[PDB]
Formats: sequence, C-alpha cells, structure tokens
Amino acid sequence: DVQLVESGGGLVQPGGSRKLSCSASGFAFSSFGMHWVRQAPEKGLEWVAYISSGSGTIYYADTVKGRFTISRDDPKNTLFLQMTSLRSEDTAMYYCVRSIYYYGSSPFDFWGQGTTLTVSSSDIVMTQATSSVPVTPGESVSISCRSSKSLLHSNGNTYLYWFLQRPGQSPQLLIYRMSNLASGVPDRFSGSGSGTAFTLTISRLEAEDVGVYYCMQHLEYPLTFGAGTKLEL
Amino acid sequence: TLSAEERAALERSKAIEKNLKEDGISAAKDVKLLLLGADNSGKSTIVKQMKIITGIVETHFTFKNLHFRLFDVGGQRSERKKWIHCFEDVTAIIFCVDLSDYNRMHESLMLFDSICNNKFFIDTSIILFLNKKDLFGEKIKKSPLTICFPEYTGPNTYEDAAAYIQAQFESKNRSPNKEIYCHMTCATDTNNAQVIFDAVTDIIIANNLRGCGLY
Amino acid sequence: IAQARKLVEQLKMEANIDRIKVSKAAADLMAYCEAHAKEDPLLTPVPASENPF
Amino acid sequence: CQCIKTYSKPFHPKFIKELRVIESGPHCANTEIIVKLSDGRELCLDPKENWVQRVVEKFLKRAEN
Amino acid sequence: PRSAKELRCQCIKTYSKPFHPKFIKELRVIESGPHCANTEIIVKLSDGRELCLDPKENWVQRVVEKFLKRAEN
Amino acid sequence: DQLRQEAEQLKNQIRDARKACADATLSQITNNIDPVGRIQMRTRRTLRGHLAKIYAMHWGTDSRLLVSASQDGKLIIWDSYTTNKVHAIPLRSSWVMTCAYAPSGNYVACGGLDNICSIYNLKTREGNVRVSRELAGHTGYLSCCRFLDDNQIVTSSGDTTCALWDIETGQQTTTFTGHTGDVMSLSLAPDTRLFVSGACDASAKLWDVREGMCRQTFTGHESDINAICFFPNGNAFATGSDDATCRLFDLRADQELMTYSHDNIICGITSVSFSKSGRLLLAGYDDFNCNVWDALKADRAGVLAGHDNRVSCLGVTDDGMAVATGSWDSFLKIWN
Amino acid sequence: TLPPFLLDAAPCEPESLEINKYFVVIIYALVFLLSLLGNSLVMLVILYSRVGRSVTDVYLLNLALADLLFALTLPIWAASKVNGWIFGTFLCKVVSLLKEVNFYSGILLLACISVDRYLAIVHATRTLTQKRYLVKFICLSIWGLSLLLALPVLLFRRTVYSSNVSPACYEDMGNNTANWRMLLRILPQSFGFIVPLLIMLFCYGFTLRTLFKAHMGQKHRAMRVIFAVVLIFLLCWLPYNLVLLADTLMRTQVIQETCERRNHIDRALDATEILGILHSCLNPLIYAFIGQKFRHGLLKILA
Repeated sequence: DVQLVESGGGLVQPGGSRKLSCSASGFAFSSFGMHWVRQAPEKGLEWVAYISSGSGTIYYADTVKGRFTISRDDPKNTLFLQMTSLRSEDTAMYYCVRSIYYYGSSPFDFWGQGTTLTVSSSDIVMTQATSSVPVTPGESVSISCRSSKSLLHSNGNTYLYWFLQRPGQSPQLLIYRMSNLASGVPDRFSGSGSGTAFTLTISRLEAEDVGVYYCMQHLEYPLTFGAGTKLEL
Repeated sequence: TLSAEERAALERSKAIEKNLKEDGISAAKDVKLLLLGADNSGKSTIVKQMKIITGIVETHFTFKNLHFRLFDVGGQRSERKKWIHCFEDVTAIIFCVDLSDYNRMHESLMLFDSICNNKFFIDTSIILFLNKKDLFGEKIKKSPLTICFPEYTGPNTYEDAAAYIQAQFESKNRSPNKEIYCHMTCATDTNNAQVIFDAVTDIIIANNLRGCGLY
Repeated sequence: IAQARKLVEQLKMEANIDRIKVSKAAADLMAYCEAHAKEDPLLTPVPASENPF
Repeated sequence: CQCIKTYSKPFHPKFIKELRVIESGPHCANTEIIVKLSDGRELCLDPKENWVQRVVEKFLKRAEN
Repeated sequence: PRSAKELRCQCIKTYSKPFHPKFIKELRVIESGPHCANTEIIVKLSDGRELCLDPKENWVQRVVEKFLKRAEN
Repeated sequence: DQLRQEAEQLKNQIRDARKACADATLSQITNNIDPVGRIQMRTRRTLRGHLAKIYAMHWGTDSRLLVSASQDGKLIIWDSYTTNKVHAIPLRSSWVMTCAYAPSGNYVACGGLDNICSIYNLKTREGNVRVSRELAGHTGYLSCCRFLDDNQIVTSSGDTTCALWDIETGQQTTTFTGHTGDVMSLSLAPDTRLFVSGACDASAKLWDVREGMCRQTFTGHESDINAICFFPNGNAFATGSDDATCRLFDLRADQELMTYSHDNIICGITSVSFSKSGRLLLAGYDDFNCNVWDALKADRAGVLAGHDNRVSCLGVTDDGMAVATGSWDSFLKIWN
Repeated sequence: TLPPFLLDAAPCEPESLEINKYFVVIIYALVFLLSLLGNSLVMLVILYSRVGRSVTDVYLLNLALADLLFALTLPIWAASKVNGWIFGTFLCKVVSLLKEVNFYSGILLLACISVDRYLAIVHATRTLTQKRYLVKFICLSIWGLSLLLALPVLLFRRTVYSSNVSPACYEDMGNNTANWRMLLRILPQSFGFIVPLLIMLFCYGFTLRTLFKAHMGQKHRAMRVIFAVVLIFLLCWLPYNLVLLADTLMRTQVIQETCERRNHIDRALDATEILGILHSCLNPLIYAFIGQKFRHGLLKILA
C-alpha cells in the first residue's frame, strides 16, 4: 500500500522555524520526485517546492524562494521541508506529492494526507470561469478553465492536470495531460481542450463525484493551480 | 528537453546511464571460464572452495583478489552449435579428463577435438586437467594401456603412459595463438585454484602482447 | 512401433489440403503490395517534414 | 684589391656590425675600408670622405663597450 | 663560406706582449653579438701572420688608434 | 514396416499434388512490374548503453518504445525518438537469447538459456519493475517469446517443441510437437490465430494456436532455419537459414514462391523482417551488414551496412517509419 | 722594435667541404621519401577500418602524424644546410617551431607507449591496467606540453648574418646570447633525452623481467622487439646528446678548448644530427609493421 504521512504541524509564532517530515512506505522512494503543495484555508492549492530524484534539481516558488529549503533522505524514505521565517501567510495544509517522469508516466497520481500548520498573528495564470455549480445526479457537467500561454508544446503534448478534492480528503488525480485517464478513476470522466481553452466533462454524475476541481499546468515552473470549481448537490 | 517534464525525463536517463556504467566497472574484475568434459570426470569437483551461487550452472570462487566465474554447460543436452557462441568471450576453457575411464577416453577426445577447432574458440587457450593419478596408476597394472589405445608402443610405466595420453590431446590443437596448459590432478589435491590462477594470468599476458603489438 | 504411428497420421491430415495454384497466389501477393504501397515510408521516402527520425 | 666602388649615401653607424681596414701598399693604391652591416650587405667606404671617417670612429667607440 | 649550426668566437686567447704599431698592416674589429660575447680585434702582422688582441686592454686601444690614424693619412 | 511404406507413399502424393499446382513461378508473373530502384537508408539514431552482445530486440506497438536484451544482464527500454532510457531491468541470468514486448505496453517477457520465460510488469503502483511470473517447464534453451495478449504467450525452445502459456495460472495450456530439431524462431500471424516456427531440421511448419495441430509443413532449405516472419497480409512468410538463402512460402499453395540467394553471400541469415507494404524483405547476415531484398523480384535494393559485428536482430515499426538493427558490438541503430 | 711573432694566438678559421653537402642532400631526400611513404601507409592502415581501434592504435596514429610532419619539414632544412638560411625570419621561426614540436611529441609518445606496455604486461591482472583507456587525453596533454616547450624556439630565433659563415636560422637573445642558448639547451636534454630514457628503461626492464618468468610461446619475440626498440632509441639519440654535452662543457671551459677540438665537435654534431634524423623512418617499421595486425591490414587493403 502506497502511503505518504506528514508530521510536524502545529501552532508556531512568527519569525520561528519549523520542519515538516514526509515519510513514505509502499513505493520506491529513491526513484520519485517529491513536491510540496500547500492549501490555504478555503482559498485553494498552491505549489511550494520540488526536488528531483537523487536530489539533482531543486525548485522553489517565488513566494518562498530563499526562505524555505527542501532536503531528501533516500535511505530513510523521508522528505523534509525546513522553513526559516514564517509569516501569517504560511498557514496552510501542506501536502506531500510524489512524481515520476518518463515517457507515458503519471507524475501526480498520489497525494499525501497533509499536515496543518498554523501561525498566530511572468508566470502562467490559469483562471476558472465559476466557483459553484449546483447539479443533480445523472446530469452531465462540464468544467472549463483557461490559461495565459498555450500549454500545447511542439512535441504534441498538452500539460494540463485535473484534480478532485473530495470534502475532508486529499486531492486525487483524474486527467494528467489532456485526456489521459488516471489509474483507478472511473471511465465516466473525460477531458479535452485546444491550446488555451480546456473542458472537463463528467457524464452520468454520481453522488461521490462532488468536491472541488482544480486544473493545473506543468508546462513550466513554477506550477500554478486554478481558482477552484466546487460542485454542489 | 525543452518542456519541464522532458527535462526530468532526460535527468532520469542520465541517472540510468550512471548505474549502467558503474555496473560495467564492477563486471571487469571477474574472469569468465568455461567448464567442459565428459560425465563423471570431476568437472564439478575441481576446487573444494565451491560457493556455487537443470540448465547452466555457475561457480564464483575467488582467489588472490580476483573473481573466477565457472560456467558448467552440462545438462543442456541440445545442439551446441546454437548456444556455444554465447561463451565466445570467455577467458579460457577448462577441460576435465578422467584417466581411469578407458571407455570414455575416446569420447573425451572427440569432445576436445570439436571444441579446440571450433570457429568461435579458435583463440581461447585451454586449461586441460588430467584427474585421478592414483586411480590410473593402480588401473594400468591390472590392465595395460592397450585396449583403449592399440597404437601404444612405449613402456607400460606410469610416466610414459600418462605422457602418451597428454600427447594425444595436444595433437588436436592444430592452431596457432593457442596454448594448452596441462596439469595432473588427483582427488586429494587442494591447489587446483592456484593452478587455474597462474594459467589465467599467463593467458592474459598473451592476449595483451598481441594487443600491444609486441607480437 | 508406437512412435511412427502418429507420423503417418500427421501426413494424412497434411495431404488433405485445399490447395490453390501458385499463379493465383502470386497475383494475390502482388495486389496487396501494390494496394498498400502509398503507405510505406520505406519503399518511398517520407517528406522531411513528416519524419519523426 | 677587394673593393671597386663605394656607397655615396651616408648611413647610420648603428647598422655596422663588422669593420675591416686594409692599408695601401704594393697591393693597391688607396686604403680600403670594408663594413659588414646588420642586414648582411658588404659595403666599401672611401677613407677620404668625412662621413666615413666619423662613422668609423663612432663604431670603434661603440665596440669598445 | 660554409654553414654551421654552432657559432663560435674567432679567437681563443689573445696576445699579451705590447708591440709597436709599425708591424700592423690590416685590422678587423667584430662587435659582440649572437656569435660571441666579446668584441674581437684581429690584426695582420708585417710577415702575414694574424694575431688576436685584447679588446679591453689599455695598449690595444692606443695601437689601434695609431694604426688607423696613420693609414687614414 | 508396413506403416513405413504408408509414410513414403503419403509423401509422394503430397509432392505430386504440390507440383501439379505449380503453373508459373513468382519471378515469372511479376516480370512486368517496375523495379523499386535503390533504397538508400541512412542511420538516424544510434542507441548506446549496452556493454555486451545484443541478442534480441522488439518494437513497441506505438512505434516509439523499444526493448533490447544483452549478455550483460540488463534489460533496457528505449525512447526511439529522443534516445532516452525509460527503464533498466536487471535480469537474474545473463544468458538471454530472446526478448519480447507486449502489444499493450504493460508487460515485457524476456528470457534465454535459463530455460525460464520471465515476465516483467512495467505499470506497477510501486514505481519499479517487478518479475510478475516466471514460466518453467522447458528442458532446453528458450527462443522467440511472443505475446498473444496480456495473459497469453507463445514460447519456443530447443526441446524440438513450442508451448502456449497462461500467465495468470502459470501452467502450459498447449504444447506443440512435431519438430525433429531445435526450434530457433517463431512469428505470430496478424490475425493472432496461427503461427509458424522455424527449427533446426530445415523445416518450418504452420501451427494452430487453438487446436494445437500442425496444419502444414514447409521444406526446401538445406540448413537450419534461423529466422521467420509473415507477409503483412498473413498469407505468406519468409525464412532465413544458415544456407545463406532466404525463401518465401505461401500458406495457401503450400509451396515456396522464390529464393533470395546471391552469389556474393556466404554467411547465413540471422534475422528476417518485412516492410509495412510487403515489398522490401530486410534480412540480417553474419557478415556485419543487412541487405534489402525486393520481395517480388529477388533484387538487392540497397544495403544498410554500418554495423561492426554480426547483426543479431531486426525490427520494423508498426507504421513502417523506421528499421531498428542490433548487433554484437553493443549498439542499436535506427534506419529510415 | 722586434716582430711580435706568433705563439698560437691565431684565429681558428672553420673548415668547409662540399662532398658533405651533396651527401647530406642525398641522405635528407632519401629520409624524406621513406618517412613520407611509411607514415602515410601507417595512417592509411589505421584509419581505413574503425573496427578494433585499441590504445596502441591511437598512440601509433599520433606518432605517425608527428613523424610525418617532421619529414615534411626536413627538405627546407636540407636546402638550408646546402646554402644557409636564405628563406627569411618568419619561415625560420615557423619551421623551427614545427620541427621542435614534432620532435618533442615523438619522444614523449615513445615514452607513453612504453608506459602503456608496462601497464599492459606487468600489471595485466591488477586493477591499474584500467587506467590506460585515457589515450586521447594523454596524447592531447603530450601535444600541449610539446607546444609549451617549443616556445623558446619561436620567440628567440631569427636570421643571423656572420662573417666567417653563411646566414643561419639562429637564436638572438642579445649580447649574452651564448649563455642563454646554453641554458635553453637544458630542456631538450632533460625532457627530450634523460626523462624519456629513464622512463623507457624502467618500463621495459620490468616488462622483460615479467616476460622472462612467463611460460608463453611468444615471449622470445616480444623480448627481441623490446631490445630492438631500446637499442634503436639509444643509437638514434645518445650520440647527439653526448656531443651536445661535450660542446656545452667545452664552452664552459670545464674541458680545454682548441681549434682541433672545435672542428671535431662540429663534424660530430653534423654526423650525429644526420644519424638521429633516421627515427622518422625507423619508427613505422619498429613500432607499427612489426605486428601481425598491421601486416594483415596492409595485405587486406591491397585487395
């Protein structure tokens, strides 16, 4: 069983330092690239940092560039994130996500359980049209979001990722390039798009399909998420 | 390597190549030898330091900071012409002959003749082992060395008879750049690993001499 | 005696085959290679703009 | 003799590498001066010309260093 | 005129006994350069014998000057 | 003794019937078709990373992914476009003689002298490649594994027999017997219902995967058959032998159509492959170079060359865009 | 008023001969032709087939290039010997640079080949033998070192016009040129004779010691080849360096100086230069064509 668990959250004062650990058990940790994604309260997901397999390539978000640091302990199957100075903006549910990159891979399949951190008191912009969509079961629903640049590379691949965050759970990958269904997701989900406009369709909607849908681009770092579309029933 | 995903794919490929080259480095300190010979000829009990590991059998004993890998091809019971080219790069050939078997001696000679003159093994030196001196020494007194070799004419002593068998095996060489390193072994011999080690080192010099252009 | 019994049985089935003249078979193989000839990037070189290699 | 004609264009002594003087006598009539320059040329100089006399003295003084 | 790959001085040693300039008929002076590290003075004698004088010795300068002065007349 | 006479007369009946069907040779009917000229093919990619002889190679169904096995004990999956290594699978036994790729891209079966067909799973949840199943039951060296589905594979061995396996259970569902020598190659028909196996008895015989019956046998070669491949329409196949000759046999006529022998060729054929159209018959030879034969006129339509050692495997993509060759010099080259 | 007389204080005039000139021209032309043909054949044999390109092949290719360049420069040197340097300062500098660079490269490549053989034989079974697969970088470093050591020739050479002798492509380092030339001679005799000689002697002595102890059937031929290589190197280079050291000692007055000895030293220098020039022709036979591989290649190419 693939399992990512994070610990180290809690209430800390501004200006202090905290360390978050993401221990992995159930997959070859030494071959996966691990990301840090944080979700501010009722605002949405946001990419933070990424370390490549073997600790070769390291990237940080512009918001916390030079302030955070990421380290990798392959023999211990643990991923760390040491934060130097914390403002009131750092409070969020930090997730731990694994990613493997090769021809035809799924680099955002599994998300960690997330830990809650509380602090006391150019880029590709992706926009989602709406924020709440009421619908009844059995009715097809279409979700669409745009982007600044054209995500269609010259290689023919479009780098768009669709995630679903059920209430009280962690985001789950559904479509990882434009229309490639993830592993284990129902076949009713389907995706399309053309360069800068993309659509996600859910035929024969079921009761468990409710939640917040996020569309993300992987064309170029830093990674940017959408506003977030919520399905209501 | 323009896209962000393709940049990591190139990083994965380069990480794979590093382990591929690293494994090749660790695969250059071992000597690959080939075991041949008739059945019940001691081809599985040459060195008492076995450390073995139906089909192909490997043996990976080490000696003097050098790794010796012995491949036993017996038991395949198929046509040798189709899989003997896999061992084209072995350092040497180890041949085991039982001197006490007067009926399989002609069978062993056919095996040696075919292997020595094979097109793939035209340059691989052969380390020939003549086993069971004591058993042969007692056998010759009871039965002279004439039923197996009617052409024998010299004295019936052990020294001439054993050397006569050795001459027949080396008469099948018929090739240059190949040297046959013989040795007489018995059941209670422990220095078989030493004999193999000096022969292998001697074979490497001959190949290195040809590569360096000295010969 | 029990080894070659199946040998003649196999030859019995191999002899009862609805065979076709090689003249018709040769034409059929010629038609296929001529029909699917526009879709062979090896017989006729592909344009450099449509060459993945 | 060893000289026929003499250069009529004064030149700086700095190019004079080797000097040779042959006094008049049974062999010839006028004293001959042969100079080998830095560029390999050989020149014959008339001793009666003032510039030749000054050049010879300058070369002699330089060579004494 | 031959060719050589080593250039050497034309005088090994020098004559040391002062003598009257009346015995000099031909003079040759070679400035120091790549060939030799010292200036060289070579003089023909009355009977045709050649001598090497010391360029730096006191009397040699006097003798050379007197010879050149007399010849220049 | 009486059955021996019955065996002989049955051969005579087949030969007379086979000869009566022959009216005109293949090279006599297509004598008016214009030649294809010179097929000059240039090396587009050079895949390096193997440290030993390359013995097998198979193309992916998407014509982009490759697989190659070598004596070094490594199993490498290549990205044929950008020359990137996707996977590197360490084998248990370094003596691998054949190596196959699944039609769905999920699995890879790749085995050899260890008498075991090892099947590896690529799309695992743990991120690594694991040995899903090891098939055992052959008493001789293995050759020409070929996937039928994700749970069904045909294998060939030196036991003079081929086998049909079930990957899930692991038991030998069907066994095909009839050869009198080591079986060196097999190829699966496009309709995935028949296949032909070339053995060392200088005979290739058509077998049925559903019934396990030797429907027909084909003769004519003077030495052992080393490779085999169907015509693209699944009505004919071409073989390569140590006789330095290639032959084209028709399943419906049960007779060879033409031979691809050249006077300058001495060494035998190692691999046989066809183009997408069924006109260029590519064959690998032991003299380090591959030849392109016009399958209708037996004319050498160019030579690939380039390799330094014996070419041990050939491969043509499903779309026919490129040809991959492997040799004992530890290099894969992609031609177009 | 007494004639001074002459008591050995006379100018030592050099002696010139013309037979030596014609002989030198013939020898230089023969050497040029032989070196050109041999080095071209070696290059063609190595470069025709890219299969089996071993370390020795790379070393022999570099050595062949060096020898070919040396031979290509020889003819202008022969003409200069005939009639002194009339070709100008720029050609003097360029030709001298090329000649000295190729000389240093050849010597250092011989030393590198000796080290390679030492590693290949003495340490055949050890893990140090794996360190000889750096042929490209080692050859590049040797070429760079030769270029560095040949700079003084480029910087301090020009045409010198003397009186007793014809013009010479000599060194002009100032009024004190003799001493600077004597010092600069240290490099050719240290990185050109002593260091390569010691390296070769050590390596080949240990190689022979290991070979004599082995039981191969080819030990004798390899030993004879090693002896031939060492003796060829000595015969080619020892006399010239000995005469050069004798000249250096004579100039420094460690040994007595006289006209007879100066003339003898000049003659010996000429003879030894002629003798040492033969390496460009003898290398292809000694190192390349004494091997079965190259002979078989040459036979195959002519098919």
